[PDB]
Amino acid sequence: DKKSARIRRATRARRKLQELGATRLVVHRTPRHIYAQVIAPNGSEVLVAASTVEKAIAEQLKYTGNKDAAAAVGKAVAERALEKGIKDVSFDRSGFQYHGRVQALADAAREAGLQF
Amino acid sequence: MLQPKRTKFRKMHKGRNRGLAQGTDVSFGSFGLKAVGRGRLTARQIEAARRAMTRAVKRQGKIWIRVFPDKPITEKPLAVRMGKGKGNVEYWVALIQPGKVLYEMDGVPEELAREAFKLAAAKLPIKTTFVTKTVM
Amino acid sequence: MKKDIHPKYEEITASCSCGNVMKIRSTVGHDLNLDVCSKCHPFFTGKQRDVATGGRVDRFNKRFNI
Amino acid sequence: PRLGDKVLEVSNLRKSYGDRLLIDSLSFSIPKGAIVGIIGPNGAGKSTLFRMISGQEQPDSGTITLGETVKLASVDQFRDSMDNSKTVWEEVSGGLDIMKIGNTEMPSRAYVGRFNFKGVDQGKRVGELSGGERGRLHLAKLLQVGGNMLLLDQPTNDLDIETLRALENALLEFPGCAMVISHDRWFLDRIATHILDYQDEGKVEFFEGNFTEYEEYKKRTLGADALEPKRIKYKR
Amino acid sequence: AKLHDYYKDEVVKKLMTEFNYNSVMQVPRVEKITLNMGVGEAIADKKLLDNAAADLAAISGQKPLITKARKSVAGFKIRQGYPIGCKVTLRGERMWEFFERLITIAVPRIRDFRGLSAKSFDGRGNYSMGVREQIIFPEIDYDKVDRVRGLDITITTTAKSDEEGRALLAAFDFPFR
Amino acid sequence: TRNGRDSEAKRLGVKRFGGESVLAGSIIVRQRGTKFHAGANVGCGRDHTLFAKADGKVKFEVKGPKNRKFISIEAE
Amino acid sequence: GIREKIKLVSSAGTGHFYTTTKNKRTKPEKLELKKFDPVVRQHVIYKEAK
RNA sequence: UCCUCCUAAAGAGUAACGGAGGAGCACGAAGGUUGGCUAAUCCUGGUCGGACAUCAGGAGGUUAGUGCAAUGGCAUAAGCCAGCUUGACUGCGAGCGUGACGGCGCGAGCAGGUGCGAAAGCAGGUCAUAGUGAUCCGGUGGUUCUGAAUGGAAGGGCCAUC
RNA sequence: UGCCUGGCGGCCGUAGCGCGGUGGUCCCACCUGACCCCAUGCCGAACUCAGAAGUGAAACGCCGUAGCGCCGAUGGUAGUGUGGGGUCUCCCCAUGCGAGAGUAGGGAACUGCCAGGCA
RNA sequence: GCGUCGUAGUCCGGAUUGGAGUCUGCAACUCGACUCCAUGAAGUCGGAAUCGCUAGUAAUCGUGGAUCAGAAUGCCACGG
RNA sequence: CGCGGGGUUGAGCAGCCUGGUAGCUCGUCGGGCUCAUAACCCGAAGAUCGUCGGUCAAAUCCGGCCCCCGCAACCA
Ligand SMILES: Nc1ncnc2c1ncn2[C@@H]1O[C@H](COP(=O)(O)OP(=O)(O)OP(=O)(O)O)[C@@H](O)[C@H]1O
Ligand SMILES: [Mg+2]
Ligand SMILES: [Mg+2]
Ligand SMILES: [Mg+2]
Ligand SMILES: [Mg+2]
Ligand SMILES: [Mg+2]
Ligand SMILES: [Mg+2]
Ligand SMILES: [Mg+2]
Ligand SMILES: [Mg+2]
Ligand SMILES: [Mg+2]
Ligand SMILES: [Mg+2]
Ligand SMILES: [Mg+2]
Ligand SMILES: [Mg+2]
Ligand SMILES: [Mg+2]
Ligand SMILES: [Mg+2]
Ligand SMILES: [Mg+2]
Ligand SMILES: [Mg+2]
Repeated sequence: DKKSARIRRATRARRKLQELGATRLVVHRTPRHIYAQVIAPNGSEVLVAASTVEKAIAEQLKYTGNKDAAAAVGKAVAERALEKGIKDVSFDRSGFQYHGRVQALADAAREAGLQF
Repeated sequence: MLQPKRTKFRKMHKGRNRGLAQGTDVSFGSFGLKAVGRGRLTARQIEAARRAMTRAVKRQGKIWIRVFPDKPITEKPLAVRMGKGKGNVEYWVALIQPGKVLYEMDGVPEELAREAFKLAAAKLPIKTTFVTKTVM
Repeated sequence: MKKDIHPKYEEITASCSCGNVMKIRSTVGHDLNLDVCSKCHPFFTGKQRDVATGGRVDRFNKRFNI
Repeated sequence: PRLGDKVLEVSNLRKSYGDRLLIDSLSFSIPKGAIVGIIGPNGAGKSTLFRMISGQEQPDSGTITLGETVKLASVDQFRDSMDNSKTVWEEVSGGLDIMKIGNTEMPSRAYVGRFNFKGVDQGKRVGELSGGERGRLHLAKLLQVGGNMLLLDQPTNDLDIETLRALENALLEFPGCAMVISHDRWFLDRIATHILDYQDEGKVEFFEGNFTEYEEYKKRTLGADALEPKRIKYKR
Repeated sequence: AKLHDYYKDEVVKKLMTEFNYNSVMQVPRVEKITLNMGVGEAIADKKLLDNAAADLAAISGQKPLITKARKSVAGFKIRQGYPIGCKVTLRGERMWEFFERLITIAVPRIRDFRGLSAKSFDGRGNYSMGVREQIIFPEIDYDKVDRVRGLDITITTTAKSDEEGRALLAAFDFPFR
Repeated sequence: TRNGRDSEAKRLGVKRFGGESVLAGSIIVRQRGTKFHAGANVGCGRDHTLFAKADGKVKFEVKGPKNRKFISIEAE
Repeated sequence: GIREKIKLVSSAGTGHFYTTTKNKRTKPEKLELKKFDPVVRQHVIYKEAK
């Protein structure tokens, strides 16, 4: 199955990060959208989030769910985190190969002042 | 002669015979030969006490043997000193503790059954009794 | 695909003995002429053609012209 | 395989590279069960003849007709095709424990050991080898097609006299046909049944018989001359 | 291509009416077609595999993968790692093209042809069929390869049953019995 | 006889039990395979030895989806 | 013991060497690796020698 | 002499001419990293093809596998494949375990340089436990540390190593 | 707050299997196309990229149902530390601890942080 | 006399088989001869050893006759 | 059972040497020579390598067992 073989595809990184106690930036990439949020090292408390489903970002994009949509959410979360104080994050691949719009979301947030 | 085939190990420890038995109820037959005393019971005693039951009924009934030797008993040869290893395996014995049901039978009258069990208990080295099936 | 690993895949126009000329892509490099196609189907003639068993007493009655 | 009575016939052979020509006006027919020793000076068309005979060059005239029941195995001068990076087993056998030689099948270890390469020796790298073992492994590598037409181009290059006598014996019970190029007159004297002697101006003499009666034919058509060398120098 | 459009037009309107499906996607469809050539006796030499690979490259518009042994078995004297078969998987346009040139040009060329035994399914609508010969396709002209390699073809479909696959394959007028 | 040889004892087993106030880098348990797993503020050497990564009390827990024994160190 | 001891000399011109083992039968080739030279404090290519 | 299991009595340890087996190696990739993948066995169908070869889909859920014995372990895989490389680095080391000692083992972190990865990070050999020999005496390469009147040298010393 | 969907956790079968019906505003999966960075030891199967015509068929997720899996007492039994006694290769008495298997039964999980529908 | 096959298990070899028949004969299954179509098996000159022949002979080609309803590669004769 | 060795066609023996390949002489059968039989010539056939087993792979390597053949059983 797709999702079941994906959780196992990224469990070692999900577990190594927790053992280091580092704040993580998880990424979810559905065919129609893309999501990103930042969670506390424990994993229960989530601080900030940004996504293409959210209207403030979906207002400017003709098609949510491509690379130009990934750049929007990546910049959106980076501007949201830096206002709060979170500047030290660890990127969570979450299973998707770091090639496509997953990458553009990382590069945009990285260029927008996030230190990782 | 009731000697196991393809045993994992050839020699075992002496061990101890403690506790009370487990197969203490008649299961298949209607009359069983329950043991009261304690001891070890070899393969030839099983065989000799089965040819006696079979002759008494002589045509009929099913004879169930519940116990199985599956235990090697060694002995040193004659006129040898102590040490220099462990003795060779000679015979196989089945450990019996109070309450164990040894033999059991169905298809024969109770009085003729009692006769066959008395002849069977004269070849066995432990104090055994005669017990019948119940309903729990 | 994998960039010039497979043999070439060209669109030939093969032909039958009764026509049936159609456009199919194959690794031939030349449109061959061959025997019948599905249009000349032995699906409604070949079944009874294969049957070649039966008839001995009728053979006797042919030999029994006397 | 069983070989018929039309093995190889060449008619009006002609070859040239530019102005200088190797072979011209050459023809012959080879019978069954024959060993043909080919002799001549260095660089005279001996190897080009084999390249023609097995589909590698083109004569200026043509008509080299093989038989319909001929399977060709060839062995050339230089042991360059094989790589100096594989063990003897992996090279000769190709990594397969079974070796179907022509018709039957034999274990690869046994087949390679028939050429004096035992279990220990079957792990040696080809580059980590001697000259004689290199030639032996060349022969064993290229003689596995099971064809009854041997084209040997100086197979006695760096073989000791014991292996030479082994080849001399093994070349006589082989029922097919063999064409051996060799500058070893003593080797060819034992096994040669037909002669292909090269001469000046592209003359390719064909003679039937061994060297012993080839000498008698020459003495019948005798010409006596002994001024062979010049023996000048290298430097002043 | 042509057969794909043939499906999309006159196999959906056939099978939905035939089986009274409640949804469009419930109709069965072919997903992939697999060509196997188990060269078997190739432990002797690799040429039997090279020529079989060329053969599959001819019939199929792809290049064949080499599948090797999985278990070392002495009943056939093979050990794990030995290359034993050539396999080609076709999905989509090339699958449709091969299907066209199978059921049009290839399958009527069978010597002593009488059709396809429609019983020969595996209980899930997937159909398996051998050919026993290599000369059926015009990609190779007979006296080029020594052996006559017989191969196997497998059509895989999404039928939860077997009569569904049979109806699907009869919609394309197979030489069934 | 034919048998009659052994090998020296290796002295494995848990060294710091539950509740021990350990120092940094002190060995917590020697083991052959992985009987106990490494949790928070502990490590694992090549011998699968579990060593304290920071000083504090030891705590044994059975966390996990496979019910595995973990060793962790409190910061006390 | 078919493996023989060999030494990885340092090509930096200084006298420094590691020491390992190599099966001269299966691998008749000459080893070379980029290792560390404490004398120069730089990574230089080391080639095998007797 | 060394390794694994039982005897060994639920911390460690524990004898017998007690019960059963192994070692005196291998690997320049079989190491390091970054991607990726998940076995045994059986059923049905299918060219030569079969009780068992390759293919297709179902059951099965590790009964599979590990460079070599046994035990513990392994799905985040320690099992299988591919790309790039040499951390199979140099100087140290908080603190522990185990020995009558000689000794043996584990180890975060610091400094210099390096590989992989976008980065977080990982890497001071191999899933772990066997694969081994003190001292003396010599051999080889480096080092002004000493150099029997002084300047050299010989011979010693120190580091690597046989 | 109700209501449903997605992501990250807590806790690891009372939580998992199987049988039945269910949903397409939004979200989710198949889906349409693949020339393009990207990939197939053959293949858009998978991994990626462009999109959106249909569909809830498959797959998810909801409930309902005791064929399983799972949990499981009270009482009794086995063992056992200390102190005594027997006909002592085995047991018994005083006292303290107290199983395992099994029975009665319980049993279609609970939950905490965010974003997105609907009301 | 003219052509073709160009050394191949072949346009060599005519065994063994499946059909269709014609005759003599009271009758052709065991058990006849022959004809037509197809089928196209050993066989590439023969080990140790062994036989005939001195002239119109050896070798080779064909015709005839006795027995006989039908049924010779045998036997007896004739010529090239 | 204290210690060694051996089991290869119908007979006697090689090959067990560190794993991929079954050999010699006689004997048997079928022809030939001879009036006939020996002798001699030609051709052929055959052994699950003792048994139960334990590397892709063994007759060889390892163990269980069977049989046979040797050696030792000393000091009081
Ligand atoms: N492709 C070519 N181009 C030019 N010259 C050629 C080519 N091939 C061959 N030759 C010439 O023909 C001759 C080839 O050598 P050849 O095969 O005749 O060797 P050989 O001397 O007869 O024998 P050997 O191999 O024993 O030395 C040489 O003279 C060479 O220069
Ligand atoms: Mg203990
Ligand atoms: Mg003590
Ligand atoms: Mg490894
Ligand atoms: Mg990995
Ligand atoms: Mg690894
Ligand atoms: Mg290991
Ligand atoms: Mg001085
Ligand atoms: Mg000095
Ligand atoms: Mg003819
Ligand atoms: Mg005819
Ligand atoms: Mg023949
Ligand atoms: Mg001929
Ligand atoms: Mg006369
Ligand atoms: Mg005549
Ligand atoms: Mg007449
Ligand atoms: Mg007549």
